[PDB]
Amino acid sequence: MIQRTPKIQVYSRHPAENGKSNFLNCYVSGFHPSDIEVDLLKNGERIEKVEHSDLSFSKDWSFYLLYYTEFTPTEKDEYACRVNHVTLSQPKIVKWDRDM
Amino acid sequence: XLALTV
Amino acid sequence: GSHSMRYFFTSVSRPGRGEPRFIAVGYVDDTQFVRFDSDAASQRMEPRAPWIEQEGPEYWDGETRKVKAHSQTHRVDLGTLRGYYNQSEAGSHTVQRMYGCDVGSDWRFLRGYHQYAYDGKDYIALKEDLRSWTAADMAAQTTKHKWEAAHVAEQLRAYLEGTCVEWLRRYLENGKETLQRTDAPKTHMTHHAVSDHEATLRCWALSFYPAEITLTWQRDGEDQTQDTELVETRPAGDGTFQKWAAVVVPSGQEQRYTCHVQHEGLPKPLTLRWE
Repeated sequence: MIQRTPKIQVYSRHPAENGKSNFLNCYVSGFHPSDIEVDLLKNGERIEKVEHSDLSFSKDWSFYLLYYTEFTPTEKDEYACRVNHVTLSQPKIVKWDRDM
Repeated sequence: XLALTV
Repeated sequence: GSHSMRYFFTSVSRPGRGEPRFIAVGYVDDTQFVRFDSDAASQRMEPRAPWIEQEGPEYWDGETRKVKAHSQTHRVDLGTLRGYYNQSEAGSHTVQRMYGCDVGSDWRFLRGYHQYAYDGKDYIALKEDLRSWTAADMAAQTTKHKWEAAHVAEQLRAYLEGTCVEWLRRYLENGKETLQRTDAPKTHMTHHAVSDHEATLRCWALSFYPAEITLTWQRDGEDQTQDTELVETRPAGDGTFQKWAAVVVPSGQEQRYTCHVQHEGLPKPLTLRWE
């Protein structure tokens, strides 16, 4: 059966500025089948107040989802997104890099 | 607003 | 400009763990406006855009009935598809369907669409004339024969040219502030050494709407398409989109490289430079 790997992007809604509230996004796109585990992490721990978009898909039938939470960036706190899917042999962690 | 089996 | 309305449906079997999970969403252009999820407590079609909230109870009641009926029909489809492909009871499979219409600048019907996939592959599609079908394999020919005998295309065509375009026009009027807007990308490029001999140049486009955009790198005017890392256009979460394109370049050569941004909100395509 067709399987397509999620393309995982972690980023903030607005340019990050320490002490200013913002939103942290983990966007997963291009995947198939739809069953997927996505967690946002703060200092390696699961964030609980996380929402996600309704399952939709692109012209090529592959699925996309946005996971998101309000956050206030600081100097020391490290953020990431952890994704597991049938195409990944282990859960994959993508770290937020604010200097891209 | 919305509008068959295969 | 041009506008589209699309409904997207996904049903996934989960044998011996309940009935199939069904999710439906509707969009105008790149803006979502409704959802239904079969696993959720409400069992209602729900608003997902501020401008659809004013629709009265007959809309919500009728759309909830229609979407539940779409769900039932995909439940039948999952059984039928497993039979057509001689697949076992146990494994999970996915049916997806999309339909909707495009209108031009005058908001008259332009094109109509109605397509199905099974397990991520094209299954059957209404062709551009709205009168005939493209079937992607032998199982989908069985469907084609049944849909031709049942005159499915004629019932679809009437929907796509009539009701679809009427409701799209209505939404464009009621949600005009959101839907008939263009937000031009705020663009810049960033520069970061990866070593003492190379640097990543990343071309950014932020806060734009609609999502369609083109970002390209040139080196002395020549396209660098094989050397470019282009990410998928992504939602900011506030109704706008973002995208970037990157190349890794020898340090010292930055001024040969230019980023080029095309978007319907820009009065002219932009060229960004390192000098």
